[PDB]
Amino acid sequence: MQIFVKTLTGKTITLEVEPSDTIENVKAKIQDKEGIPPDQQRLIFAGKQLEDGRTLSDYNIQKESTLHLVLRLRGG
Repeated sequence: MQIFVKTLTGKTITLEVEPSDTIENVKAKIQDKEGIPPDQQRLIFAGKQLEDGRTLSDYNIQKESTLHLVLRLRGG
């Protein structure tokens, strides 16, 4: 299925995912397409900060859902 990832600059990227994908898997796809490492990515959906180990289905992320990507430097 297809989901969208929107950045704070307005840029929108389309990803192919499945409900069993983890949030880390989604970050890995963003790394594939954009070169940004998962540990610099914060993903947000439904007003929740998405946890790397949980799945898209855990967050009720569906076809054509839009996630928000916020870049951040790691703690430390």
